[PDB]
Amino acid sequence: GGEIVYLPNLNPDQLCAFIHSIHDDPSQSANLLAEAKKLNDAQA
Amino acid sequence: GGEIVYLPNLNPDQLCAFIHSIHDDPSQSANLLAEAKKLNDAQA
Amino acid sequence: QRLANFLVHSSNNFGAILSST
Repeated sequence: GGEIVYLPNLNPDQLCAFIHSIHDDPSQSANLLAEAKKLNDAQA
Repeated sequence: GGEIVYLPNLNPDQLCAFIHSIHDDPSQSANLLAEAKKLNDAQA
Repeated sequence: QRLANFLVHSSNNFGAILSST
């Protein structure tokens, strides 16, 4: 809660699903944030 | 140069559109997030 | 709940940040 999670390495289509996932399950939000971060870190 | 704008008032689909427009039109990015700033402003 | 505020460094990089408190 309050950490900065940059994912500019995500491609629009992929992060699009991530955003829609946060909307669909805001409970898992942080973990979905941590999830997408795996690709962000990979393409980093 | 380059401010860090927080726009949380956007729609999930709006982010999908905006981000897609950044990677697709990176030269226009300045304008695309210009909109986003008014976008989150309108739904604030 | 917990949500992610969407911030972006205008020049090249868009990111996220969580927000609850």
